[PDB]
Formats: sequence, structure tokens, C-alpha cells
Amino acid sequence: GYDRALSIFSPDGHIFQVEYALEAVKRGTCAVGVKGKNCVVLGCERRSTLKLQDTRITPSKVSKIDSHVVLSFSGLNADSRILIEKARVEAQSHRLTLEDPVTVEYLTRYVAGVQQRYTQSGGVRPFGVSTLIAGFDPRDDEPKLYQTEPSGIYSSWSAQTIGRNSKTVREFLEKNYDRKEPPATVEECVKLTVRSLLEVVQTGAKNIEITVVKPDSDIVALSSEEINQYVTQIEQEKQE
Amino acid sequence: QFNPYGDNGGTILGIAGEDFAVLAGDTRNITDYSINSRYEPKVFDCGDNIVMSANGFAADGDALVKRFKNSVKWYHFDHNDKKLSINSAARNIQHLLYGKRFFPYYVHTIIAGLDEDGKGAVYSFDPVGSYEREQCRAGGAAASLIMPFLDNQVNFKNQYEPGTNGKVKKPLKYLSVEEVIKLVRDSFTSATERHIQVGDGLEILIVTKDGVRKEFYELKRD
Amino acid sequence: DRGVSTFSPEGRLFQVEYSLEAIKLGSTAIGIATKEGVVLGVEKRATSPLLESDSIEKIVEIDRHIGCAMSGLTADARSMIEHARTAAVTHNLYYDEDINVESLTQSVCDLALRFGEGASGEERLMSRPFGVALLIAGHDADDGYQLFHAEPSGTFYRYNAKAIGSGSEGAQAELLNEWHSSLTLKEAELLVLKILKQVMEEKLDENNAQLSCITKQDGFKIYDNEKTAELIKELKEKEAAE
Amino acid sequence: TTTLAFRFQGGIIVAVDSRATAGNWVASQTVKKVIEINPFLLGTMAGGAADCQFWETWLGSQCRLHELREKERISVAAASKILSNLVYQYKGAGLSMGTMICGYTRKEGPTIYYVDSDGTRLKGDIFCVGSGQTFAYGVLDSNYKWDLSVEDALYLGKRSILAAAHRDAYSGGSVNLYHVTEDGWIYHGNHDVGELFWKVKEEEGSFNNVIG
Amino acid sequence: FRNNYDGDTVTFSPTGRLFQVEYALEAIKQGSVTVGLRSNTHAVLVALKRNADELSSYQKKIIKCDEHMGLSLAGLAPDARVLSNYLRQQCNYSSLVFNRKLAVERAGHLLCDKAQKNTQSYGGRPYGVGLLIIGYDKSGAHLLEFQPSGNVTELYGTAIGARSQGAKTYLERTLDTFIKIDGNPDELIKAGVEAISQSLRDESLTVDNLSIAIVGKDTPFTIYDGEAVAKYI
Amino acid sequence: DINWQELARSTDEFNGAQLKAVTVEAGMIALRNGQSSVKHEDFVEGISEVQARKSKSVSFYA
Repeated sequence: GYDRALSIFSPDGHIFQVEYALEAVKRGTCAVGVKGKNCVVLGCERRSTLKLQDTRITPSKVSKIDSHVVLSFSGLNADSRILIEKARVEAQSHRLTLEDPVTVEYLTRYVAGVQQRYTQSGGVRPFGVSTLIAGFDPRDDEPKLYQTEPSGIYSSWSAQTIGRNSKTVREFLEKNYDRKEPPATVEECVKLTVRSLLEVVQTGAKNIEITVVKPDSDIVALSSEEINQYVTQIEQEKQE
Repeated sequence: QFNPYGDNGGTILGIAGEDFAVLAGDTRNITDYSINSRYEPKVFDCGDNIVMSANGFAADGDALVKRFKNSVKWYHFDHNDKKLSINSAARNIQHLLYGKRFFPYYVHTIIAGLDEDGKGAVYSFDPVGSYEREQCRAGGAAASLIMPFLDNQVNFKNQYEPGTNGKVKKPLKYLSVEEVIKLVRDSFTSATERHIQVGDGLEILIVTKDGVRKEFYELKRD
Repeated sequence: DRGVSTFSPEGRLFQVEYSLEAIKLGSTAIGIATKEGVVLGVEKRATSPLLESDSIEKIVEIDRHIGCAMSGLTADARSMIEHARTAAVTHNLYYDEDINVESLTQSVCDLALRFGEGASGEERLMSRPFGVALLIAGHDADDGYQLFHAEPSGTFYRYNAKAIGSGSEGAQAELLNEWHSSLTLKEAELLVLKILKQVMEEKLDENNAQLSCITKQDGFKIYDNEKTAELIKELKEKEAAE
Repeated sequence: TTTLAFRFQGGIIVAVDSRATAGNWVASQTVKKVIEINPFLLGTMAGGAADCQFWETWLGSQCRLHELREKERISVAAASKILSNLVYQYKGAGLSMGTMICGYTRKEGPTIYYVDSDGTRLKGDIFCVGSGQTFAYGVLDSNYKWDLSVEDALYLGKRSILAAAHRDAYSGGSVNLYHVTEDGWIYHGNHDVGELFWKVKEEEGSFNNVIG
Repeated sequence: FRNNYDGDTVTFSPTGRLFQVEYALEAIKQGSVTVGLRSNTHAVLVALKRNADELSSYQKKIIKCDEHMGLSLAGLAPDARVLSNYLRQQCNYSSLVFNRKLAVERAGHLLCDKAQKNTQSYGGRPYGVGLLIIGYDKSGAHLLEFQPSGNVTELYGTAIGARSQGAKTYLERTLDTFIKIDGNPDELIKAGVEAISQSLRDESLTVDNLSIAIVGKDTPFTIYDGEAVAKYI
Repeated sequence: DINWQELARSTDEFNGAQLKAVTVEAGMIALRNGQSSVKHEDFVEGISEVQARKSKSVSFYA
């Protein structure tokens, strides 16, 4: 149909290539962000069911853009490699010219700008990745959560999920989290993200990856034994 | 090696009163001690009661005006005939001179007019680029010859009230239009004698809200 | 193709027809101009309570004396917004004069009044056909408060009141007669809320609607969610009496 | 030219002359050497007048665009660096700029970045740029403390120019006093240096090198 | 014949008539009506200012191009714009370089050409908009019609856009009267009002809608509205 | 008031039957109007129903 054109504006008002991007986000891993008062917890699936895989050199889904800016993603791994690279360069650009450390909010916009640009320029596909960019603003200790979409726009939610079986996760996020009050403690906040991920992973120590990002360049990924500890405690409740 | 920039002499004078502004100048056009042209005007109307002379190297000034005329046409077309401001013109002119900064233009430019308040107002440009609002400013090589007179006949700078001997400064007094034209004539007449740039004619275009008046007086040829 | 090289049999251009639909499906935005300020209201179309509503905004300060709300395609609108900001800033640098609203409407529309890939005595920077309208409101000295309806289609139209988006046919019908020039700024705010209340299926509160004004005095001034909320309370009250 | 700036607890005092000489003669005594880049920043015309004017008119645009985009006040750091980059890259264009960008944020506190035509960007507590800098420094340094009172800083700013003005040939004009407060710069009048000389002469018994 | 031949400018029907050209003409028929006429000493254009609704201001379709030039549009709005700015450009070049005002005729030959370039080209737009251009040069008053084809024709009087029938007839009749009338701005301007009433289905006669322009050997290009056109209405 | 020439110039490739369709339409407007008279104006509009396009199709500029 109109899938062969981008320039052609379409009376449907909807260019099919754009629709098809969404199909692509769905297929990918589930990646979730839930934020406290002092933390972003990012719980994400990393598949590891692959036989004869040396896990050490296989890239973790989470990639440090900046020293305090992180990215998780759902959608095609190849296409996603371009966003990570543009975004890294721009990170260091920011410091080189403003001196100021990376404004996260600029960065959210910069990234979306690329998925937008390519919607207008024929002969350049719109990317079929949606991302989570999360960070902490210069001179600030309030957590910051953003999602980008392949529609070439951006938005902030109090907590959000993307990728396979996101429908299932969204019910959890409505009932156990609230915009009004995020779980004040870091600890509360991490335990709920583990329970959400369990709904679609259905038991895995390394299939669940938790990276907690705190203010002031504090990045630490939870220990496999500690992750295992969240699971067992939760699993006792399930039969009660 | 070709001469990079000429000089064509001349003296101009922009004075900001409180209800009129004049832009005066001689008609004498020179290179060395030869008179190139005895009669050749230099004050030009740019419209909307803004007068302009870009005095010094005549060729650089012809260019500058020539482009500005075109800009007046496109300012009105896009802005639904908004009256081209005095300040707007000024910013425009700065930007033409800064255009080549590497080999800067060699013109000492003065635009006079009314500000929007409605007082006479003069803005003056040094060739380097910069511009600022001014009270009274002569231009050219005899700028320095003329200015002390005005700072002792109207500005009353370094004048004090008779008998105080300095306690109480003699305060500014607003002058009629006429009074200023005489003052402009006498300054220029004195300079005909004391400088070879000024002579032939004193052509003054006066800009008011009431329209444009033209004033002419002959100066000697010796 | 059905580009712009193809002239419609109609006497139109196919892309131009295609642009209109995107405005029709767009967000509902209302503007009513007085000679005491212009008041613009929008639905921020809140969809979930986990969505942060405050963060999101469809009324954006473009310049000191001008703001815009957007109706059409969300994608196109990025580019459109960046164009407008730039267009204003260039003139301020260049002549250091406050511009008219009129002057701004034209300049935004300058990129708009060309479509295609072909150019013949001009540059191209476009690669499509854009389909996003704005309400461009402001103040100039000359003609006071002005409201324009900037179109991605034919020449810009000045309006004294305009409503666009999906709530448009009702909203506009109400406006023809409810508009007047004798309204106060206080009368006019409540009248914008009134129309908004009717055409939005879900009940009116300050978490899904936001009000803003351009009055020269306070510049482009975004209403406090407290300031918005009270007037909603006032709205319900007068309707009970009525 | 003499222009100076000092940071203290109360913010920053910026004081400038008004003289501008072309050739050996006084061209003007009304060139205001305060450029209001915007309500938050003061830039000085010191150095090359035209270059400074032109490029801070430019700087106004960059500040404005930033403020629009992120909707918060620009750091003094961000704006001065933006200027610094532009001027290095174009150098060898008859550029001669020398400016102090003066601003008072809580992001950083009172902050002064001296920008230079070479492209140098130097932070300091106290900067003094000018032909007459050299005179100014003597009086300025000895009454300069961070914990100097606000009231005393106002006097200090007038006195520092009075001194330079007197000895330097290329300085006279008038005093413009400005205080860069938290909320932005505030203008504290024009005061003619010519007149101030006599008051001060009488008041302290200073100006005794001077006849009588 | 949708697509195939005659579907793009390059491809010929066997006969060699582009179907698209007729469509570009149709755009003018859909367009705002305007009546133009002249005498030796003046050229007078009358155009109805279209509007969407009451609150939308009656929108000018007569555009001043230059002090001594102006045009009116009937047809596609984006095209008229790219062309109009070009008109302005050329006139400025001549005044600067060669002294002279750009002659009206000689500007038209260029305008023709610009339209033909897009007809040669793969892609692009043949301009789909027709323009009545009036002007005062050293040959005095002129009136041209610019066609979407490109062709420029010196005509005593012509009208384009909606219901042209009533005003064309009217012009044929009064042809001899307005061409003899010279030295009378006011009477030419009257003839022109009377003419546009015939075309209209009496949609409006309001001062508010009719906008009259005049350029000649006497008046510069001046736009007349409200009271000034209430004399003749 | 009918100008046979003006109608004929805008029409291209209308055979005899097509042409009578135009004629009947101009008169049909006039029947509603009540005037026995058919105007030249009725006819120019009346072509465009016999065309593929509906008569006087709405357009964004005018």
C-alpha cells in the first residue's frame, strides 16, 4: 500500500512503516523501569537459554551511555546499536561545549529527534526499537524516567513497561505502585520489580537482570544471590 | 599596487534635538587638493524620516546605501508595512559593516531621525562596527574640529552660572530649529577657512514628523 | 505516485488533501481572543494515572510574547516547533525589534507553502509534505492582541476566536455567537472552560486540562494547576444556579 | 579603558567607565560599556568594542534558545564557554575581545569567566581588564575580601573607577554601578566621575598629590 | 486517464496533450473570481476577498509585490507564493544594476520560461496558478495574464476564476468606453466594480469584501479598502 | 446570454449524448429557481455534474 513511501503523506494519516515498527518492539525482550524516591530500578530480561554460549563476552542489554545515564530497550538488537552510538557521542559532546554534565532531558529529545528525522527523509527507515532512558539531572537527586517511541516522540511516566507480555506487567504496576507515592525505600522498590519480571520469565536467576541506578554516578547491578533471595521470599507468599 | 581604499574627504554633522534632527554636510568632493566635484550631494533620504550619509570613502558609502535601499523594500513587504524603526535601521547598518571584518569597510556613518518617543535622535557608527545613541556627533576628519563649539554653545559643558564660579553648572536649554540651523552654518563657514574639505554648498536635509524640509546655503570656493 | 507533480483532476494536489485529515484527528484546542489577553485551553488527554500529565504539554511558549498549541501529527510537530523558535530568534538578532504576531505567522507558513522534492529557483530541506496546524496567539503593539489560524494548506487566516481538532464542529458552532469583543479576561476564561466541558466525554478536572494566557503584562503565563482548579469549581457553581 | 569586577558574599559588583578614544582624541564619553546580554548577565565591551558588541548580541540568541528548550536559567558556565568556542575558531579575523561574563546563580554562586579573543577562558575571584587595570588593582586588592560588607562594596566600585579614570589617559566618562544579585543585575545609577572627584577630595583629605 | 501516459509530465499521449494542464486550469475555475481591466493611463484590479466564516477576517488575495507592481491570485496557494517572491527579486536586480524599473513585458518572458523548466524536468511542479499582474513602466500601464501553461498576453481586459461569464460579457460591451476614459482614476475604478457585480451571484457587494488596487501613470500601486472603495460601491 | 463559444472551449471530447446531459442540467437549476430562463452561469456549473467530479468541488484556498 503506502508502505512503499514515507514522503507520501497518506489520507489514512498513518504510514504503515510506522505501524510495523510497533510489531518489532513487541517481539523483543521485556524491559521494565519502576522508580523510587532516590532510585531507578531497571529489571529486564536477558535470554540465556542459548546452548554453548559463553555468557561473559555476550553484551548485557543494559549499556552505559554516560556515567549516570543508562539505557534498556525492547526491539531488534541490530537497529538498536545505532541509537546507542549516536547517544554516546552526543553525551561527551555535551560536556565538551556546555561543560555541564549531560542534561538527561536534552538527551531524551536528541534521541527521539533521530527516529523523527528519518520519518521525514525518504530512503531511511524509522527504527523499530522503543527505549528507556533513565538518569539523574545535573545538580539533582530526583530519579528521571523516560520512554521514547518509534513514532518520533517522547514522554515521561511514573513507571512503564515495554516489550513481550507487557499487558501482564501493566496490571501489576497499577496495583502495587502509585504515581502519588513511589515506594519510598529502595528495597521495597526492587522487590516489586522482581515480582513483575517473574510473571513472564517464570523463574530465572540470570534471566533476570537488575541494575539500580542511584544519583551521583552510583551504578551497581544486583548480585545473583541477592536476586535469588527476592525470588524465594516472593515464592513463599504465592502458596499462602 | 592598487590603492585599497580611497578617501573623498567631507564632513557631516548629525544633531539630536528634542523635536527635530538635522543631517548636514558639504557638497565639496575632493581627492588631494583638486576639487573632483564642486556640487555632489551626500545626505540621502532613506524614508520614513531617516536620513543617512556614509562619509569618507565615497565608493564604500555608495555600496552601503545601495544595499540598504533594497532592504527597506523587503522590511515593509514581510511585516505588513511596519514603520521601519530608526533602531532597526541601525542594527541593519552595523551588520553590513561587520559583513567584511577582515578588510573592514572604511566609512564613518551617521543616521539621524526621530526615535519612536519622538525626540530627535542620532545614532553614530564607527567603522570598526559599533554603534551607540549620541547627542551630537560630527563625522570625518574635521569631526574633532567642529565638536568643541557644540559642547560650549548648547551642551554647556564646562559652563557654569555667572558669579558662582563653578558651584552651579549652567543647565541644558532646548533650542529652536532655527537656532540650530544658524549654529550649523557658522561652524561650517569657519571650517571653509580652516579646512579644505568643507566648501561649495551646505545642504541640510531636516527630518520632522511634519515631513522633510530642505535647506540650502552657499559657501565660498577659495 | 499521487505526489504534487501529479495535479489532481480536481484542481487540487493530493498531499494537500491528505494533510487535512491529520488536523481532524488531532488534539482539541480552543482559543478566544480579547483585547485584554488571549486565552488558550487544551486537553492534555490523560490516559492512565501512571502517566505523568504535568510533564506532557501541548501548550508551549514559543517566544516571549507568543505561544502555540498544536493539532495534527505529533511527529511533524517536533520539526514545526523547532522551525518557529528559530524564525523568531533570527529576526531579534538581526534588527533587535519585537516582531508582530502577523510577521511570525507568515514566516512559519513560508516553509509550509511549498511541497515536493523538486525546486527550480530555490532550496529544499523538506522531504515531504507536512500536516500540522497551530493556533498562533500573541500580542503586537500595532493591532493589539491577534489570534491566527496557521494552516499547512492555503494562506493564513486571522481569527477572533477559533477551535480546531476533533471537537471542532461542535466547538466552533458554539463560538460564532458566544464570541464577543465586550468580554473581560475573566468572562472569557470561563467561556473557554464551558465549551471544553461539553465536548470532552470525561468530566472536567485540572489533571487533564490546563489553561494559559498571553497578556503582554505577564507574558506567556501558564496557569497554576491551583489557579485552573478553582475556576472549574466556579464553573460548576454558576451552572447549578443556572 | 578600565573595567573591573569582584565577587563577594552579596554577589558581584561590576563598575565601568564610559570613555572611548579613537586615535589620540576622545571620540565619546557615552559608550556604555555594559551590555545587557539578558537580565541575568552583564558583558563588557572592554577590548575590541565592535567585536564585543556584535558577538554578545549573538550570545543573547544562544542564551534565549537554551532557556526556551530546557525552561530553566542558563549557568554562567554554559554561556561563557559557548562564547569561548565561537571566538577561538574565528581568531585571525581582527578579533580583540576581552570580556567578563558576570552572573550570580545558586547553581554555582557568583561566577565570573573572563573570555578572551585567543579563546582563553579563565575563572577568577577578581579580574580587572583595561589599559588602567593597573591603577585600579592597587585600591581594589586592598579593600577586596570575600567577607567585605555589601555596603562597603558599593563604595569600593565607585572608588576603583575614580582612581583609574584619574591616572589613565584613555578613561574618564562616567560611573555605571551594577550589582549582580541572585535574581539578576540591578542598575544603581549613573554618577559622573568628574564630580565625584571633588566630593572625595574634600571628604577624606585625599587627592593631596594634586595641587592644593 | 489515471497513471500510465499523461500521468507524469514527460510521458506523451499519442496526440501529445497533457491532461494535467487542463486540471491546472480547473484550479483557477475553483479559484477566487477577479476582473482586471485598463485604460492607457491606469490598470485596475478588483478581487473578492474570500473568507471561511464570519469571525475569520476577509483575507486579501491582492498582494503588492513592489511599489509600482502587484498581482492577484486565482488557483493553488503554495505555487503563487514561490512565483511572487521571484517577481520581486527580478525587479530589484534591474533597478540596482541596470537603473531601470523592470519592464512589465520583459518580466513576463522570464516567468514563462520558469513554468516551462518544470515541464521539461523529471518531477517538480508546473505552476498551477494564474496571475493577473498590473504595472507602470516607461511604456505606461499594462495588464498581463500569466497562464499555468506559461503564456503571457497583453489584453485590454480579462477575468479569471468563478463564474467569469457575467464580467467578460460586460467588459466586451464597455470596452470602448473605459479605453477612451483616461485622466480619470475614479471612473475606471467605478467601471471595475460594476464589472465584478455581473460575475457574482450577488454573494456580497460589501465594502468589507471588495478590494481594489490601482497602479498607473498617476496613482502608485496602492491598495484601496473600506471607505475608499465605498465611494465607488 | 448563452455564449456557445465559451462552453465549447472548456469541454473536450463530449459526444452528442454527453452534451445533452449538460443542457438538461443547466435548466434543472433553473426549474428549482422558477425562472423559465436558463442562464449561461447555470450551464458552466452544469458541465461539472456530467464530469466525473461532483459539481464545484470544495477547495482549501477559496
